Amino acid sequence: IQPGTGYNNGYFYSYWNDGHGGVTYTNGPGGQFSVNWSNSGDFVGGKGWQPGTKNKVINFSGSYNPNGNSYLSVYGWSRNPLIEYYIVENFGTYNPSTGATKLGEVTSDGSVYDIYRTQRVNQPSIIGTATFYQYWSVRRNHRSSGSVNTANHFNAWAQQGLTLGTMDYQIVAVEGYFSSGSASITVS
Amino acid sequence: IQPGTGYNNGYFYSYWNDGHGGVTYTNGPGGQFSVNWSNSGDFVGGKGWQPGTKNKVINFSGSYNPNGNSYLSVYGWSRNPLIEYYIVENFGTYNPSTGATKLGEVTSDGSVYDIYRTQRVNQPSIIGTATFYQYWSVRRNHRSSGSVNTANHFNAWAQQGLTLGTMDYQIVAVEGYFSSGSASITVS
Repeated sequence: IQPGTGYNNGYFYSYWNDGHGGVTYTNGPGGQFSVNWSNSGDFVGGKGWQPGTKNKVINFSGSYNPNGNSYLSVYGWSRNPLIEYYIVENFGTYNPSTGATKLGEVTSDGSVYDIYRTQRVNQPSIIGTATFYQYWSVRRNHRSSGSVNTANHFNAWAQQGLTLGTMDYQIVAVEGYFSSGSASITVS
Repeated sequence: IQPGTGYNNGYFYSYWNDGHGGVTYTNGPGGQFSVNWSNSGDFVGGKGWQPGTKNKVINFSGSYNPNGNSYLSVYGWSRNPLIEYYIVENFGTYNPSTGATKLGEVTSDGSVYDIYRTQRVNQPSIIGTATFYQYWSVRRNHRSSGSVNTANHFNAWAQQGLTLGTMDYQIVAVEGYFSSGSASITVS
């Protein structure tokens, strides 16, 4: 499949890349998707919902084998205000919160998470090139299966002044950045 | 002895408290000091050097018996830029790096340490109310005697943004925060 969005076997999916080459995104049965990549550029893709909700409990299971810069996350957006957010469950060779401003900590689903915000300036988004805030919750106890109670994150972010607008999509995604890897993830 | 600074038996000392009562700081022979506290407020005191240096090997030995929130550390300041720093060898009921941004890890003097930074905004300092970064290196294997090679910590912090302009004081200190305890520490 090429970059874009749609529905597959009951689930919304989104797949984006920077045009560099080196990545295959594949939709599988039910809530499954796979990603295989080798000397990629920047990409992110996965399965979930359009729209997401502010209290969804998201389950993920499978195998995640990055070789380099990559992360596995609950990933989504809100509109009005435009916000990109990540609840990062595992990552590869680089902590994607590096350089973001730490706002606090929240405990959820068996781990402490560190909470951060940063600003993206004139960058691609669901509504076109824009400037917008990006929120992060990064799990300390890395894992490739589990359950994410999104309300714990959204509420902790709100306590630190981190407002979310009207929900757009909400997926479990694999991201890569100039790396290689494989992953097979099933969402529920 | 009252809050303030000076020299005792050849060692610089600093003792500070928030005026809340419940702390008795004493200077002993050579590099020795003791603290006894009961339902204290915030305080920090100990012996060392004015100025410190960027490669001092600091030796300490004794007994550290907090009952509540407290830490035992190499504590100091630098100027231009203004920096407060702690190399924490032991602590009581609260890990003082909670909420700080983890920067990395360093191995020194028989243990791994986690390093962190946080921004202090309009807080007291050696030069008056100021906004500055506070650096932490927190020993995983707690102890109340040992040798601290400060260069290993300064180098780890410098990897993640610390610059040393001119050093100010550098002491082995007992801190407490709304707690009780006793300690007797000898520096050299």
